[PDB]
Amino acid sequence: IQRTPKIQVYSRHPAENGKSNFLNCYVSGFHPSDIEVDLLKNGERIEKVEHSDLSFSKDWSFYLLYYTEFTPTEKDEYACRVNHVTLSQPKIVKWDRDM
Amino acid sequence: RSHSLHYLFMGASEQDLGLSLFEALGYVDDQLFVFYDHESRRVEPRTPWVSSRISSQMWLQLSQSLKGWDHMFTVDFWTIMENHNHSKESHTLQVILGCEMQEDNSTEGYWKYGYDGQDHLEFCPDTLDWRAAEPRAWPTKLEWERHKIRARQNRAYLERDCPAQLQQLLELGRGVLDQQVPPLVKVTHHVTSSVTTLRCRALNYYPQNITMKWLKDKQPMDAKEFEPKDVLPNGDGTYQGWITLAVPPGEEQRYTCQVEHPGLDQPLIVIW
Repeated sequence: IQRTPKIQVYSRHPAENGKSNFLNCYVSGFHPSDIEVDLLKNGERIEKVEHSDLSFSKDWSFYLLYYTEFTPTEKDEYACRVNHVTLSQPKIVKWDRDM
Repeated sequence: RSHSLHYLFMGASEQDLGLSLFEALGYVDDQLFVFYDHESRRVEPRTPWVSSRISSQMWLQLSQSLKGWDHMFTVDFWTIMENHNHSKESHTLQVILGCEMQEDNSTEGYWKYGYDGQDHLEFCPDTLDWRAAEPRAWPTKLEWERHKIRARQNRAYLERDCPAQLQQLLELGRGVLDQQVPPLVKVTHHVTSSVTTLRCRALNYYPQNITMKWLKDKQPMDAKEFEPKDVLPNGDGTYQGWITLAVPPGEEQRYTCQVEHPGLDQPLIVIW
């Protein structure tokens, strides 16, 4: 069976403008494992992004974590862009500053 | 309080393209300590206490143990694939194996095979055989069952070799593995004319198991009043969690967040 990824974007600590933080994008519950994840800064794919090791849960679904060090501002917008075989076009989830 | 050690294997076949993919991981008490690639074929460490050079006595057999499993996994992958009459197709095979030691040293082991993301074969040590989770797994089950020696060796690994490796790991692990760091608890909010959304976050904590709940007037709220917590990882080996509560503006003060974690001496209660 194929499973579409669940996407969650959040910060390491509650966002405080000018204060260093981490933007995380956790993809999980998907199958097969071939997945491509991008962190976006105002539409611009961010480079120098880290990721945990591909792993999977009891139900055999896979989960991967993507994260980058970063300092937010008021003009800055962040999101996570995910594409998987179960998805027609890339899906984009915006980073809600409250998360 | 019991302890665990389990390995995770994953790999994929290629559409008529020979060879496959592969990668293994080792966890002790749900803490990832070892990574293994096939592309690089190198055994990397994932924690400070279990390093390549740092106490490299174990890193030797552990690096052997995985290369061995790699071969076995490959053989198994081919066996399972060929027993489905699968070739020009692309498939995946995942394995999970490990042991669970109790406070009393009594061990419980397991070995499970997942094919194309679904349960397929599961080792049943007690009966020295395998459970086929679906019809198409029986041919393989029958193959592995032709000579009990395979089951015997397999069980021997799960009941002897594995626990011994767990003990040895729990050794160079003391001080870091059992180390628990409590969460920083913060209650943020998002206010609007119609409703205020309270958010309670538990940050940079470990181990992952935690307890978070809302209190109305210093008293517990029926669990069915707020979705259960959400637990997420940070890349650094710590975790965070959060719960949400929608309340009428003004009433914020009547709600407090209560968080419990072994790292905390007693339940921690935070105001909005």
